Amino acid sequence: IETVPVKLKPGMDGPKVKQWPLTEEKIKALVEICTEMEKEGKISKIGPENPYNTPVFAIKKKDSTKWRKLVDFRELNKRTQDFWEVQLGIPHPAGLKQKKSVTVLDVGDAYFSVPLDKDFRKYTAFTIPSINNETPGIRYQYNVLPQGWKGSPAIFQSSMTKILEPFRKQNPDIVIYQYMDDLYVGSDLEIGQHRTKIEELRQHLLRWGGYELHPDKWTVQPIVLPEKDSWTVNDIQKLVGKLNWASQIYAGIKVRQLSKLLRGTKALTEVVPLTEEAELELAENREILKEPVHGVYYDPSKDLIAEIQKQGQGQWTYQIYQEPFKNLKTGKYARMKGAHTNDVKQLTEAVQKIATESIVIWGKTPKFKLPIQKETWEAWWTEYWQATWIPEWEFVNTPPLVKLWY
Amino acid sequence: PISPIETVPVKLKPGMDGPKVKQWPLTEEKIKALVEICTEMEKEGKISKIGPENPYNTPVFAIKKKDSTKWRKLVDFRELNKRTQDFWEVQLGIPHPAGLKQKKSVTVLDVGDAFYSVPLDKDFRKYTAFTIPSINNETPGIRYQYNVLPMGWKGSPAIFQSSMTKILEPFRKQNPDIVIYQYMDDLYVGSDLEIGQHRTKIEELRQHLLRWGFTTPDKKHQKEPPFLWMGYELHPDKWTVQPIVLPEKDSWTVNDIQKLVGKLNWASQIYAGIKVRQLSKLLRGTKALTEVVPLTEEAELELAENREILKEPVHGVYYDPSKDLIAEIQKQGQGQWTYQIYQEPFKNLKTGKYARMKGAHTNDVKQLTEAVQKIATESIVIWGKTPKFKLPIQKETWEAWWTEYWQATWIPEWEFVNTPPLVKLWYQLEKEPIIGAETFYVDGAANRETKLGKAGYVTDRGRQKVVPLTDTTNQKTELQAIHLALQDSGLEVNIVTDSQYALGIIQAQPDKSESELVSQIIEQLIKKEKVYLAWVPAHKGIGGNEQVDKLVS
DNA sequence: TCGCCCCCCTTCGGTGCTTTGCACCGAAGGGGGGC
Ligand SMILES: C=C1[C@H](COP(=O)(O)OP(=O)(O)OP(=O)(O)O)[C@@H](O)C[C@@H]1n1cnc2c(=O)nc(N)[nH]c21
Ligand SMILES: [Mg+2]
Repeated sequence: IETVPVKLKPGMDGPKVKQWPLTEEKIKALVEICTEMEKEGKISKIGPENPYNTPVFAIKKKDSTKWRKLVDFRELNKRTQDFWEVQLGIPHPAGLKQKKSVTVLDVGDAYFSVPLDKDFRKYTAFTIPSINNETPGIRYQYNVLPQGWKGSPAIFQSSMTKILEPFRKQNPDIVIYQYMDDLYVGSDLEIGQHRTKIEELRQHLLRWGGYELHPDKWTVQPIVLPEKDSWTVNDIQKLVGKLNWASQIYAGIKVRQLSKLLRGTKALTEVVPLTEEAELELAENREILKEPVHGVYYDPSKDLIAEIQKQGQGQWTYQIYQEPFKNLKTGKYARMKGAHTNDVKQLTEAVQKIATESIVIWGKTPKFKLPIQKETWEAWWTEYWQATWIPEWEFVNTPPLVKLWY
Repeated sequence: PISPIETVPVKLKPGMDGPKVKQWPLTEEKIKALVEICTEMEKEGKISKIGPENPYNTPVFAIKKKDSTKWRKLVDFRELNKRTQDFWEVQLGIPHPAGLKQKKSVTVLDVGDAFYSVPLDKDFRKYTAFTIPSINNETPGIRYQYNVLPMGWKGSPAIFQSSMTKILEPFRKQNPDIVIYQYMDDLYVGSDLEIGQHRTKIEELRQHLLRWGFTTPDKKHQKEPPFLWMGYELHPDKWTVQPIVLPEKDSWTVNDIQKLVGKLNWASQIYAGIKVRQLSKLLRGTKALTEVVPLTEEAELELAENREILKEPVHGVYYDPSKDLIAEIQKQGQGQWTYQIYQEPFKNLKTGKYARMKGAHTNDVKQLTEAVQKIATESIVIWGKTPKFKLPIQKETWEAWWTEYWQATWIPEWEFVNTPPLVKLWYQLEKEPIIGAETFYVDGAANRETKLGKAGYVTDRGRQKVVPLTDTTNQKTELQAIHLALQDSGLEVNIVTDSQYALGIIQAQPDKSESELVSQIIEQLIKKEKVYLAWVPAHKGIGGNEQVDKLVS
């Protein structure tokens, strides 16, 4: 095999990200996994003269009770050259979101058969920590295409297509889209017979070397307005402040009629009858909120951004956009774990679900704006992560001025 | 000896050359200290003489070692270090005695001349050029280069640690039931073998180290308790910190208080209830390390309380992996928290404190959550798992908090423990307007160019007010407008503002603040009975907000 | 007149917001401790 020469972007150096503390069982899993990978030559032990590092941890899915090593190559990926400039990128198929069942398969092991450019391997270094710092950290670097590095699907592109071609040929109405280490496989087949074809694809790939999503069932949840028999001064201030905000998104939204219903300095609990004009103005605005917004189109050259608001009782609203107030999608995520009492677990799972929808729909994950303290998130989020990819995120503290999305 | 281990290749940063810094004068006692070390170092091959073809140099000096008679040779490689490549440091943290399990037999060993036993990359040695001054005027000094790791070079610690790890790796794999804590060249070796079998394995380990050029002198070979290790004393059933001597001063400087606070933080790992808020306050606004700072009355009280704690003997115990980890937190006031980690009651593994002020406005529930997160992180480091928490907060208080607060938040498995003062929410805002309560439409504005502003209100019952403000901001005037509504209203009040900013602070239910004005608002909110606070967009001319916007102009 | 590591407390300065100050956060100053 001959390696593909890979570079970082001009004027950029490799990642230098610290390893964070790991539990005893995550450390032991990584030691077992890395020891086996080292014997098989997929990784090599290195010293400290390699100045780069990338954090490593481990996840375990509930329906696959074996640990899965997870290297957080997000920084290395941002610094790696683009392969759309070196002509090795993947096209997203428009038909995947049209399927009634989408199964996620982890095909990361296929990368371990292709060696990595000798000059690039130093950028893939990671460090396994030690309980109570009994020893210094143990460092490895990759000799093959690493799981989680964006260069691996690009370099392995020709190989994976030759592997899938017979299956895609035999099942022309099944759509398979590769995103990093995952295959997203959708069909309109009956659910028990969808899983049968997933097993056939599983077996066909082993000839070389998840749970069902339903985009059919993802719905948009728009801006709704309350409906009552009687309305207070406070209700109309809450109503007008909401529509005023929504006039940044929708076209021709009016608050003069309702606004005046509030003239003078009135008590908040005073009941004000709706004038017929205002009532017309209301039902007018309710209709614009009902059917979607004109003139909003996906731009593949721009990043996706996702905002999330905690609404309470396991409910989480979210919006996906590229330019402010031009939401490509608004939705609501609902918890169902059974206990009802962990915000961080619910937000982490909400992040995975929203990012999963972005992969199915657009082919990439959005940069998240998380409504959580950075230190609260970083204390717990790895305990609930189940994806082989990790999206970009940042941390925001935005009080709800209006209960907009609920 | 010099380890026959392979050298680690190192480079200078791209485009950079080597250091060229002259040697400073030194005393004759240090010159003969260095000449004795260097003459013996050259005999053992640690250094080699060089000539004028090598254009580099770097200054050298010497301090004394804790072993009182020995000197330690050091080289001021600050110039070379800046031009040396970066390294990824493999020392990720400091081992703690609370993370040790009880062991039948224990040994502590230290490697002699550790760094000098590891060879340096051959192509790199020319950059370590130095000189011994020898009574500076009499003659030009003799020049050498290092053949081994120098003390003072940026790469020496990591290259040594990496070499020590390789040397120990065969012995570790052959004896998984022998715990070897490896910190630099200090080796803690514990086992559950009988003392004769244990001493056999130590001989084997020491002989393995010697074949790779690492001696273990008898002087630093500890065989019987108490073992001196990482600043602690290891007894069979317990461990203590080595004695902590607090500074004692008639007149305190800034630097004295800095030393004192550092001592107390070190002590807080096993001495419960240490506080440093009032002593650290004395450091604020100071301008020089030698500035005399008079202790406040509160700082004297805090220091006296810490001294009483420090005169009582304490000890930690060792980790039993078959039992639960339990972390208990107590509130101490003014954003200070102390905690104990134990498994059996009244036998602490370690203690600690949390007292950081994060953000301008916060409350006790947030800070308790931060203390929980610090303890969780510390417990993962030391024991590889999260403890069960005992917290002075009612389950109702917490449940109230994480359903009203708009950010995701959580605490792991925890049990209420009634140790006053309890953590509580000091007020809550009604989710609905309050029947029969006055309705205040507040607003404030400031002219950015000038320093002036106004804050005022109008009410449903006909009350109106305006207060001129000087040296203010736009955000301060809005807090002032809320400040006045609370001042002039009864125990129940409805307030409507157009400041998303002010709404954001108050809605988070802060109970403390770096801001004097926000503190006053907090004090007023605590006195109130019911408070509903609402927001409307500005300049859209809505009801009462338009008239209060009218008024402040 | 040095090096590398962890910790806390204070100070400073860069970032981005439908801002004009403000809150957030990483880095660096001081201190403790280890070898
Ligand atoms: C951890 C270290 C090794 C083992 O630390 P050590 O105290 O056991 O010393 P060493 O084995 O050399 O002599 P020994 O034979 O008496 O045991 C020493 O090589 C070097 C290093 N270290 C220690 N303190 C200092 C210091 O202040 N400044 C510097 N640059 N480096 C230092
Ligand atoms: Mg030594």
